[PDB]
Amino acid sequence: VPKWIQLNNEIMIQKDGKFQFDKDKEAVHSYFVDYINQNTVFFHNLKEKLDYLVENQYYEEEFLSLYSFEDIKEVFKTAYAKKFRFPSFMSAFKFYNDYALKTNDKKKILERYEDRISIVALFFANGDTEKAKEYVNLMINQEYQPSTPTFLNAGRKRRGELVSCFLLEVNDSLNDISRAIDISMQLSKLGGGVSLNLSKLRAKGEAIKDVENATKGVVGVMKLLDNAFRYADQMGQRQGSGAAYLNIFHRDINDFLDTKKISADEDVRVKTLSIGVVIPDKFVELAREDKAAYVFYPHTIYKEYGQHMDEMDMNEMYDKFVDNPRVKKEKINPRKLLEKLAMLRSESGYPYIMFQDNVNKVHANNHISKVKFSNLCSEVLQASQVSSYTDYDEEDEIGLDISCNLGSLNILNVMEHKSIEKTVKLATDSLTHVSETTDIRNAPAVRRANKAMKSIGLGAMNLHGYLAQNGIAYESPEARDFANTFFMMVNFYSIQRSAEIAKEKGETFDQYEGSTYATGEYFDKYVSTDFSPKYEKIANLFEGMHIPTTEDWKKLKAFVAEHGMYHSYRLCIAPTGSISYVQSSTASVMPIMERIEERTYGNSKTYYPMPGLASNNWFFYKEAYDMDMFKVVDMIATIQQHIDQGISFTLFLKDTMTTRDLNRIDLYAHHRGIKTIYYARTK
Amino acid sequence: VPKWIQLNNEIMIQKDGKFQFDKDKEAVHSYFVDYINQNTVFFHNLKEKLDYLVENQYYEEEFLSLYSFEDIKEVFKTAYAKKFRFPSFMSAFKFYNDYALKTNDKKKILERYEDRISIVALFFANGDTEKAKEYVNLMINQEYQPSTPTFLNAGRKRRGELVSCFLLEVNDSLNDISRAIDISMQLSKLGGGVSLNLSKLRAKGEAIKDVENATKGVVGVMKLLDNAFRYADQMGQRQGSGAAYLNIFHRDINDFLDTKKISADEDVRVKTLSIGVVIPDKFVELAREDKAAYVFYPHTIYKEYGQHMDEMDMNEMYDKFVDNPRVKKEKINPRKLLEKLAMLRSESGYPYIMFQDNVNKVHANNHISKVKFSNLCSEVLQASQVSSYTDYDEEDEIGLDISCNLGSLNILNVMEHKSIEKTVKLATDSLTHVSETTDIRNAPAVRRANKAMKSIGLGAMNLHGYLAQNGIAYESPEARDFANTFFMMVNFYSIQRSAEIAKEKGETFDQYEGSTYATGEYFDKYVSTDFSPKYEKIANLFEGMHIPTTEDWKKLKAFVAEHGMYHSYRLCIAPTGSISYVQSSTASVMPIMERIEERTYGNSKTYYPMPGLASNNWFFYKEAYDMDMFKVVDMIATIQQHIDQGISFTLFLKDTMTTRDLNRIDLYAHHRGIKTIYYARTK
Amino acid sequence: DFTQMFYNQNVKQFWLPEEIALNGDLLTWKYLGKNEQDTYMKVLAGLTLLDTEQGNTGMPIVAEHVDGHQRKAVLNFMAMMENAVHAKSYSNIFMTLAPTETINEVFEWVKQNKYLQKKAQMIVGLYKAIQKDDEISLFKAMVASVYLESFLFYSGFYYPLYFYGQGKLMQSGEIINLILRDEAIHGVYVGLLAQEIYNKQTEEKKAELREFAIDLLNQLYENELEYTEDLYDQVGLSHDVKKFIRYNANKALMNLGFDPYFEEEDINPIVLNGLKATVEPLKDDDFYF
Amino acid sequence: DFTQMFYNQNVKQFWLPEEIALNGDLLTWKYLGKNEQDTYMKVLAGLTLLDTEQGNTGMPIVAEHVDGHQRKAVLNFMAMMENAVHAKSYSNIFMTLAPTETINEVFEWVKQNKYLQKKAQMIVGLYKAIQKDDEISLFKAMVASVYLESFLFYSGFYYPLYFYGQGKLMQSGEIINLILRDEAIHGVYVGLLAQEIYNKQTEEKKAELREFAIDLLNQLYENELEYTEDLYDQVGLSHDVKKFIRYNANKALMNLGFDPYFEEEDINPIVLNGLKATVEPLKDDDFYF
Ligand SMILES: Cc1cn([C@H]2C[C@H](O)[C@@H](COP(=O)(O)OP(=O)(O)OP(=O)(O)O)O2)c(=O)[nH]c1=O
Ligand SMILES: Nc1nc2c(ncn2[C@H]2C[C@H](O)[C@@H](COP(=O)(O)OP(=O)(O)O)O2)c(=O)[nH]1
Ligand SMILES: Nc1nc2c(ncn2[C@H]2C[C@H](O)[C@@H](COP(=O)(O)OP(=O)(O)O)O2)c(=O)[nH]1
Ligand SMILES: [Mg+2]
Ligand SMILES: [Mg+2]
Ligand SMILES: [Mn+2]
Ligand SMILES: [Mn+2]
Ligand SMILES: [Mn+2]
Ligand SMILES: [Mn+2]
Repeated sequence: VPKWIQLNNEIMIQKDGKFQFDKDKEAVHSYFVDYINQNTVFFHNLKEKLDYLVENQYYEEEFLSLYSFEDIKEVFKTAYAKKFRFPSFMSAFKFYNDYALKTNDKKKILERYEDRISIVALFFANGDTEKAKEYVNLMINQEYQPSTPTFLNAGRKRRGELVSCFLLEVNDSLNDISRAIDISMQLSKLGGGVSLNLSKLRAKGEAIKDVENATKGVVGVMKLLDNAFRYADQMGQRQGSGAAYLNIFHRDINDFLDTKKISADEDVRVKTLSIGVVIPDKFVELAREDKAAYVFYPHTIYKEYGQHMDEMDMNEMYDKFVDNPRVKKEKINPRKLLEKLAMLRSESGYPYIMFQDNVNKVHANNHISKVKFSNLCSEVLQASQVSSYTDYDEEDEIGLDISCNLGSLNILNVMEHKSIEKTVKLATDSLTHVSETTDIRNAPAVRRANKAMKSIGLGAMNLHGYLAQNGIAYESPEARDFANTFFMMVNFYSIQRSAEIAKEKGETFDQYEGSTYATGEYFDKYVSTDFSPKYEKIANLFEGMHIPTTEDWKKLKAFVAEHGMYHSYRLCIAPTGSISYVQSSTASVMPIMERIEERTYGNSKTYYPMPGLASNNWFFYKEAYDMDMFKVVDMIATIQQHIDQGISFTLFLKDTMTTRDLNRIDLYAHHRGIKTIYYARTK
Repeated sequence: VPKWIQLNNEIMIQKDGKFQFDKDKEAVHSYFVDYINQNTVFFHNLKEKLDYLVENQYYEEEFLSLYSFEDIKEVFKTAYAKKFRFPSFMSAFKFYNDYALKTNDKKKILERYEDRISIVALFFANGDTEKAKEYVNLMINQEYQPSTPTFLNAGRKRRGELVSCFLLEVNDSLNDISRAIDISMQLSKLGGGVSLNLSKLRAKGEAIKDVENATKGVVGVMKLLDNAFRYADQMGQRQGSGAAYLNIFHRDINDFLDTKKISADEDVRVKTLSIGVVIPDKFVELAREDKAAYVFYPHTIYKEYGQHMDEMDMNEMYDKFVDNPRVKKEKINPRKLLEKLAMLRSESGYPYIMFQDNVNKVHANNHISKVKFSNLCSEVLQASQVSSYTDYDEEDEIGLDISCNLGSLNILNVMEHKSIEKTVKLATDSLTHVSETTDIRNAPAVRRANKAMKSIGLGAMNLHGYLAQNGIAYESPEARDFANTFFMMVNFYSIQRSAEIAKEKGETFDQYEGSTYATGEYFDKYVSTDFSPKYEKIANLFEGMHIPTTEDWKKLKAFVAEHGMYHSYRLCIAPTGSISYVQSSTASVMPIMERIEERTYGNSKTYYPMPGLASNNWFFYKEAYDMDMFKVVDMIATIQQHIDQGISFTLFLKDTMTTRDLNRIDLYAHHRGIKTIYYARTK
Repeated sequence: DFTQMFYNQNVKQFWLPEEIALNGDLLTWKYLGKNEQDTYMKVLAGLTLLDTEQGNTGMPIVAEHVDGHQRKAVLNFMAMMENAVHAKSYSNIFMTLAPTETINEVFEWVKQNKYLQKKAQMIVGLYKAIQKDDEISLFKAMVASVYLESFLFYSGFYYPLYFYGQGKLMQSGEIINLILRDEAIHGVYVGLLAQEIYNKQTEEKKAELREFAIDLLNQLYENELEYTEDLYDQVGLSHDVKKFIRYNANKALMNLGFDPYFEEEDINPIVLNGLKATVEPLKDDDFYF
Repeated sequence: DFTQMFYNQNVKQFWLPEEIALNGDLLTWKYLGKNEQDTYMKVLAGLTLLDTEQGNTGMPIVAEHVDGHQRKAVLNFMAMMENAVHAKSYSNIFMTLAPTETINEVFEWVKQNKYLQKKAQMIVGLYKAIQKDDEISLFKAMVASVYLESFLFYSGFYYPLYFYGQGKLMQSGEIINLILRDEAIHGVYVGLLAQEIYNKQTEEKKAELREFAIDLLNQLYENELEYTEDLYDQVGLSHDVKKFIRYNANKALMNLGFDPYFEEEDINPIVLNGLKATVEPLKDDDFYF
């Protein structure tokens, strides 16, 4: 047995009635001095290391050529001056197993944490030495963490894309379905997760050029996409991951949900394709009144009105669709559909739930389009325009397919350094650079929307870690007060950085003038309501850091109106799965699942205590399953009001609660303004 | 029970020790008088019928506008002047159930046999009244039958494509694989069977741009294509049919064959994708000498030589592949692979066997490309060039994808009319017209090859019917003598008509100058060997008809050298599945499976004696299973020497025959020059 | 050619009564009229009584006389499903919908009922007449068994399927659908065993066995018509039930390798909504001609 | 007082050999000596024979003669396990570990092995001697069945358990443990039915029944000794196995309500080491907060 995992297993050996948490420091120390320093390739000087990495196709020469080697040396000194030490064995293990650069035979280790951070910083700065040093300070302090694609591939030659979330709109045509399959395989080949909207596709039993009952529905396209994602699996190390989204008023909604039932046949069930359901407020209203709802055939609506069903307002056109004789509709029970959704989430965790009117009542770019679906992680909520892929000889009408670059602030380290403003602005700059350097040459709509919208996603993690290490319960009102103030400040500084970038570059995102930022309606609650902490305990947490007031928000609103905004979307809180270990942080803003996390890697068993877990804060690290989901919904809704995109909201359910409890949680989330619900995890 | 169904069922009732074959005339008469004349929409004049058909979106006004109504009336007069009578109930039933035009609700009948033939002839002539009358005489005499797509769809507004066989080359790239899936779905949407060459795709466990062992091989593409064909199910009317071809020296050949095993896993098995194996002479030579053979990874060969493995001659390059250390290969037993092929064909009828060197040793367009694979019916053998479908922004390199137009001579009716020359030339003209009027907007390589090659397929049928009705056994040497003479005449007159069309239009097919027609090497066996019948009985069958001699072939060779050749390919003998009933003919050049055909339509069972079956010729209608497959191979090889493309050669096997017997039949077919083997049908 | 395949299909269809919660049926049961509740009870008791004969006698007697270890195992599995799964499932449905005294009375009534008794005793009579080492008597019993599995149950199954297709009594309807799915495969399997015996007979003996099968079908069918009117006239469904009986009679005949007896009819849409030759190596000289 | 709990236990123990992947045993099997593999194959073949007859004959015949639908359901379920699950599992093991010729040879070996034929003759003879309504013939067959369940299997079970306990052939061993878990409850259940019949007798009759049981046990025991030596001498384990079968003979006697007959001995310690979410409808008040 390895010495470091033997030391790491001494955490669970209870001495004097307490877990031996200090063993993990010894575990990581042994891990380093027995595996990492031995397996690390060491060079005489940094020049030899950089030459070796560039020559043997490990790095990219173009980005390293913008700095003189003295500047690169200064950046590397800045990284190593911090003398960063991983606080736990899991942090270092995850870094050196997932993100650290290794030789071509996966034998030795080329990059340390400082080397990877310096390379990512030099990639971000794009020739600026001082900016590279600022990025080095930001990441070595672990105040900001670039997403797994960016952190893993920044500055590497044989790399995937820096963006891994893509959202595709599929038009109701065979040419568009073929192009969707092709683009899904191309983006899965790049390593990205692809989400597809299947609402515009006509339902099963619709006509294809005046021959009736000809269309196979969205389930045939679902099978096509599932096999396309199985094919594009990247060696199978990380198999192709796709998501399909359907509006709840689509006629194929029941067959769409039946693809996830355990008793589904092999000719229907999809395995590699996640599913999400978009629920307008009309459906919730119909279920609330116990009235008879109707699902509609999309092609009939398109023929009658000239627009797709999901491109229309259901809360204003549902009655017109029902009364229209030329529109084909099927009678359903909305409460039965809700119960089926709850049962499916209990048994499989699917579908993702998107509350469409919750997304679009605060959506800043409804003039471009309404948000019709989310991503595979169920947190990207941006306007999309469907493309019109025509025959081979004809030109294609390219729409807007969503993609944003992810990045997470570490709430604990940002709050410790009292650097919300600087971290948010530097992270915004880095995400802007990642957006500018991303060029997808096989997804035309993704390319066009990346160039036009310039959308970024700046998330946060370690919310529960910060609260538990500060003696604040996750369900407590003080926690929600802190989240309100913190994320209002993050929104303020992200908007300020976006406006400053627009002023410097002299350009805004496409169709900015129709957005709520341009009209000033976005800033109404910020110029009217003060978001300063209401509790003295929380107010001391922000001591030494300026909290923008209503006057500051009015000044920012004037600044945005006079200079514009560079990013259509700025903030989205992703799950942040594996980078949370490296940053020694709790995953996303969701509460922790286990206080001490037990994992098996190969034939070795190792345990990961939550960051900062001890006996003085053992009960503040309350597990997500033991807490009220209503209070978690309250917390996420408090955070969501400052996030322009969505939050990957996982529901943590006990075995005792029924499907009615899950439905109640979903309805309370819809009532409280939750935009999306990610997973129904059951213990 | 219908009266005609009862009358047709009285055939099996044996009266005086003989079947009541005359009951089928009563059966068809009752069928007509009781159902067809009742359900046939009648109009006061032909003008009213034509106006109703064009204005109700049944016909195309474009082709009918090319004639004055007087010309159309005279064409219809010519069709009805013959007073054509269906000899059997099954002929009329098949026509009025598959090809006759029905109302939009499929309740009444708009088109009689004469109406359908007149419309097809008017579409063929393209404005010529005398040509339309000639086509009417050719088809109402049932000397020439246009293929099911052409006969069914010609002159129809809501029609599918007139071509139903397509052959696509798939390049070793994700872009090309996605484009192949798209084109397969587009062509299956049109109702055409699609054949895909998978030999260029790199095998399983190959490197994808420095990531070794990352390719799923040809089986992942096979699953993608199977789901693509299942989705593109011809508007839910007829199941989507596709074929995949792999070279026997491809590394994935065993995985390719395992997709058809009865015990195949659901993640390997393909349901709607037929498979064909391409076998060069090198494999047969290795199996003959029992030397252990090698299957090669195609991408290693492409990297080493810059050419695809299937683009190179295996006979000369096999030793270089084996001796090359940079070419990856695995040892196989060629005899074990042959036994596996025979076992698979016994179990499921798959794969098709294409003898690569048998095709290419007589191929007239080897300069353009070698024939690498066949169609879904295993008779189309044409040169193909793979397309290089690049990224979306880049320009694609369009190659040549095979698609030929099918037509069948009725050997009995052509022979009784002594009109081999006239029928062959008119059929060539009609197939040329179908080729010119075909434009496919979503298969650029298919469209380019249709425009450039101008290839047609003129088949034959009713060989066994003609022989049995003339007192000639199918396995007899006299039958092979007749086939030799008849198909030599067919080839002569097809070449003459093609050269005449080239002279009239002043243009040949693309890259004709490199063909064996241009160099005269094609005509060597025709200017050196006499193909007149060697039997007095057979020579009497051709009385009143000039059989081309050696001097006639020399004159044709000079004419082709002077004026060129319009069609790269002219003759291919398709199975002719359903049009054989309408023509009262035996299917293709194959012998009859059963003397009397027992089939069930709806809840009523039907009986179909073979055309011309009686007491005198009962034993000349020997069933195919009772026949010696070696003699059938001899017959098909006699025909194959005059057919430039292949022949759909079905093996009719008994249950008692072994795997060794099927292998012996395949090896004798290879020895005798058989190009393709279609099906292994076991009784 | 078929026993291992049926083994697989049988064991993968395994289920238990406890899997379906029955109590939620009381929310639609309370809204049915007296005639509907009466018909349902009587139909249910009919199915229960017939299925008990199949579990105690029909399947075990066939398993006893059939030769072959693998066939005996499949037949044992089917007998187990009758006795351990189906019988408990019918009891569970009854106990949920009726009080103990009502159950006892319905079974007393159906036990005395002329049309139920006629068919039950006709089938049991053929099982009792099987003689050791006599394949003709075994075949006759197999025909009786197929007629029960694939035909006689269906005048009964109609009603639960009719409710199930309307959204009524969904829990018990789900149970009935699982039972019916088992009886379908039982009928097909026993049918193949009967065809095996039939195919070993002379042409004269075959014609005689066909006459037996058709004569038996006729007797059972005429009694089914009376059984049907007796139960379904009070709820106005007999015409449609009769179509369903004939359709299932045709399936039973096809299971026995015989032609359909009745003309094809459409079925009530509500009920529809409820519903290697020989490997030989190449030994050289086969490549030379 | 017991059938319902046995019914529940039997159905909750339901399993199929396909649930256990066997390719993991491939290497530990390859590594055994030829003597060890031979004994192992033969041991499992002897078990297969016993389960074949217990499933085809023993359990169905006892089911036929025992009164009560629930008792019959338990016995029918046990019968299914014998031939549809247990006997078949051995073929799964054989098909994984052995080539077809070795499999063919071992089944030929069961047919000609005199000890295996003798034990089958004796046990099946008693099953086929049961007379309707004759409780004494039934008791005798139930004693035979308990001796098969709780004694005779154990000369076979020893070897898979012996390997399992050393960490060898653990997937096959997992199957065998599941089979053994079933037979233990089968032996107890049949034992309780036998005791019911025994307890109805006069003291004089009881004395004769004990004589029958002990004479039968001794006769089976003497044959099993010779069988054990024949199989285990080549692997050096005959004396150890003999101690194990005596241990289990005492358990069989106890299942029949009789005192242990053999003295206690130390058994090889290796062999000892070898041993949806609830659906609740939404209320109107659930939509307001
Ligand atoms: C061709 C084809 C289409 N479809 C469905 C999927 C598409 O969403 C939908 C549109 O097909 P289209 O490609 O748009 O077919 P079309 O343009 O000829 O028909 P229309 O005039 O009505 O637009 O039909 C199938 O389900 N199966 C098929 O084979
Ligand atoms: N020598 C050396 N330095 C490395 C390597 N990887 C990262 N570094 C960092 C450590 C220092 O902060 C920086 C400069 O190291 P160096 O080139 O040895 O310079 P110096 O120590 O002579 O100033 O580069 C490495 O492999 N070798
Ligand atoms: N009248 C009529 N003729 C039909 C129809 N379908 C095909 N025909 C053919 C029959 C004749 O050969 C031809 C002309 O028919 P017509 O218009 O009645 O001609 P005429 O005999 O009055 O000059 O059209 C049809 O529906 N009606
Ligand atoms: Mg369209
Ligand atoms: Mg490539
Ligand atoms: Mn039953
Ligand atoms: Mn049954
Ligand atoms: Mn057993
Ligand atoms: Mn047992």
